[PDB]
Amino acid sequence: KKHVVIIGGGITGLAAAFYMEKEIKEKNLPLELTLVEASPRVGGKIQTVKKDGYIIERGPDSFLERKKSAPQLVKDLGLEHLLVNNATGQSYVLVNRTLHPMPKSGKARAAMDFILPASKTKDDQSLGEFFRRRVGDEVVENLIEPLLSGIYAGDIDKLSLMSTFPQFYQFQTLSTGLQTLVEEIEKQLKLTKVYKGTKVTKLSHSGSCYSLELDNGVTLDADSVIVTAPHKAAAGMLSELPAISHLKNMHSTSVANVALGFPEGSVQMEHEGTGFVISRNSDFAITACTWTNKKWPHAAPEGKTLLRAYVGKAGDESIVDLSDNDIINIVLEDLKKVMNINGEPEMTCVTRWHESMPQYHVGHKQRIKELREALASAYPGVYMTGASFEGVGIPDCIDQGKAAVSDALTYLFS
Ligand SMILES: Cc1cc2nc3c(=O)[nH]c(=O)nc-3n(C[C@H](O)[C@H](O)[C@H](O)COP(=O)(O)OP(=O)(O)OC[C@H]3O[C@@H](n4cnc5c(N)ncnc54)[C@H](O)[C@@H]3O)c2cc1C
Ligand SMILES: O=C(O)c1cc(Oc2ccc(C(F)(F)F)cc2Cl)ccc1[N+](=O)[O-]
Repeated sequence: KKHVVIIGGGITGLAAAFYMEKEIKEKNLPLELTLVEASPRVGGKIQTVKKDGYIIERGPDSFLERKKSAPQLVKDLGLEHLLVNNATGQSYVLVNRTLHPMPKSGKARAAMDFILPASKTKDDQSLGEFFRRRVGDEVVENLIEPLLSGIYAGDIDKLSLMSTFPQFYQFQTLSTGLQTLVEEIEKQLKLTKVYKGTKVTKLSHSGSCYSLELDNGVTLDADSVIVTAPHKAAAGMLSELPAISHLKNMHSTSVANVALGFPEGSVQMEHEGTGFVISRNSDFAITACTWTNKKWPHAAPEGKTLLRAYVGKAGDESIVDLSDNDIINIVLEDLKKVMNINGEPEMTCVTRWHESMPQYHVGHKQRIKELREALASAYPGVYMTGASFEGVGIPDCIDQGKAAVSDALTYLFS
């Protein structure tokens, strides 16, 4: 009876754990699997807290619906009876002192192919280099750059074209809170020995088995290992492997998320839409601001207005250290500059993410390939995936974990 240990209890490890069991009980494989999680809870980046009839997503808000792996899991986990799409609306981009809106199918699918031709060279390059090469700087700075930074929390002059938009070579959630998706999995796991509050500190080789040194001192044995912990932790369990250097040299920008609850002192700004992002040249502290209510009404109790502001950006990310006070102050200080805030926030929830935004820079795919290959020839049966490899989005993480299950089995049986 072969053993497989999954390291990391976020969505990737959980996804791997869930589809691993589904496989062990459909081919009746002599496999016994266990999952180790460092923190006392499972779900990692996915955290949903409730306060005063509110539902605030400290981190992962929702997920792209077109990515099957995500809603698909929801079904298998039996939870479609909670899926709620986002309530569309207009968005804006605060340039200097003005809320401009985005511009006004077939004409769009074609305007893009004209504006953004496919890549000439086959060498990786930065998103900034790619755009700046075919559109004016002003455009990149005031429109493209603000958006991209908003969904990668990175520096576009560093981010890889190949790893973020390989194609150059509408959202769902759970009315109960994304965190339920995580809890639902933990409960439906039967053959998996889920150990929390324990961290793997070293990956090694015994005789015919792999040896996993734990926090406490216990040592587990395994024939196959799926590592889903973030680049820093992972690179630590295999510091000797030369290619692991790619993993430990990665960067994860720090960012802050601030939820705000208002009875009505909100008094809409000039315009009225889902939210907006701030352009580089704008000397603002906040990065973006979304009206949670408008998009996800089920978040805030009727009569209440729930806002969400993001802070911290690649480069100047020191704002994440200041106290809730300093943050919640800086947010309103800036927030008030484009809307009237009569009164004070009834509810306030700050939440920091120190190095939680994995950054894929130019050459990311090549380096990841080398690592996979190095691991294939020196550590057969060991696999590393997750937001640090190919895709930070929840859907992407789910299959990365699915692919891991696939590989591990092939190696073990097939
Ligand atoms: C603030 C924030 C907002 C986000 N918003 C969105 C969004 O709106 N939409 C979207 O699609 N994505 C969003 N994301 C991204 C998404 O949450 C991640 O891509 C995804 O959760 C990564 O999952 P993972 O399982 O690979 O890793 P993680 O969730 O990081 O989990 C890895 C696990 O490894 C454990 N671990 C680490 N070291 C050890 C050790 N030594 N031993 C045992 N366990 C260990 C950790 O405790 C952790 O639970 C957001 C992320 C953040 C931080
Ligand atoms: O950086 C992320 O982890 C993160 C990814 C998202 O996933 C997408 C964002 C934008 C798009 C786009 F641009 F194609 F619409 C697709 C996806 Cl899957 C959304 C939001 C965030 N975020 O940090 O706020």
